[PDB]
Amino acid sequence: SEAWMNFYLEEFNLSIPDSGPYGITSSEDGKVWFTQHKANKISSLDQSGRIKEFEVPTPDAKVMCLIVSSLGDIWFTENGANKIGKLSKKGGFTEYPLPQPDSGPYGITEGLNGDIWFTQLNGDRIGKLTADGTIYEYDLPNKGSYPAFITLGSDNALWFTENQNNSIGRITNTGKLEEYPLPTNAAAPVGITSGNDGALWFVEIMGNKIGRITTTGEISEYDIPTPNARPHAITAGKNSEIWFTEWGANQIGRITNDNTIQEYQLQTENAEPHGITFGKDGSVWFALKCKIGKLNLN
Repeated sequence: SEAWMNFYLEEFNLSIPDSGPYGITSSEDGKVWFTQHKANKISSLDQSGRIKEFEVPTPDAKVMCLIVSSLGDIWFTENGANKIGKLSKKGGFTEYPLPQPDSGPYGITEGLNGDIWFTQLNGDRIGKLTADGTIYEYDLPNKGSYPAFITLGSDNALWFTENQNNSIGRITNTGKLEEYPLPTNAAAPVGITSGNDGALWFVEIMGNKIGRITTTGEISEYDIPTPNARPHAITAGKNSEIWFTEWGANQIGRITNDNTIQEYQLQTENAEPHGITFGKDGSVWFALKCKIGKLNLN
């Protein structure tokens, strides 16, 4: 029984045909949440297929990454408007303007004690937004680093990709920063996630590899079978498994328990998958160019 026989795809069409679905994440209540950067919405998709749209208060906000916090709030970056957004578990918005202009907030994740961490792609700095709404910032030593995705590592430090510095950054709550150069030149890391193995897993969009970096900084790589796949986002699945989107190949990738990569070919024309998440029931969800996609295994 080969893997290609053992999957099936579903799609969920959206209210308007060109809303820019980008980021996607999963909630513990079973809902999938996503950003729509052209429509300027945050939307949920529930277990019965019902969609609820929320209008981002700031126009032309270019909403990018999002997460569901441990309190059930939806936090997101307003890349175009220089703000962090919050949609409360109750359903009201709060927005937090950044202290320096044109920062380009991008990646977002929850840290400890309710702290919300984010990258500033054009700012070349990392931010922390605390319970009382104070923002603290930390400069990267190189300008044009382009810090992209960010995630909470198994060591409780914040790990992020530096797309153009070709490195993985690690920052602690004390502000102590370390950077780990990638072994592949101009690899251009984008997505990062924490694996169930306790390591950080990332994509190299130009390197055409999946990277793994331990919390002590040891890097290993996996060659993506399809050339020019342009991998974008990445998430842990069940056990040691890892799932990722191939924006350039219209494919979903998977590293299985036997440590080999399986690729799944999507049917949607111009699928161009970006964000990816793993549902509580083992569904693999992803943001396509114009709609939401779902992959299930048998």
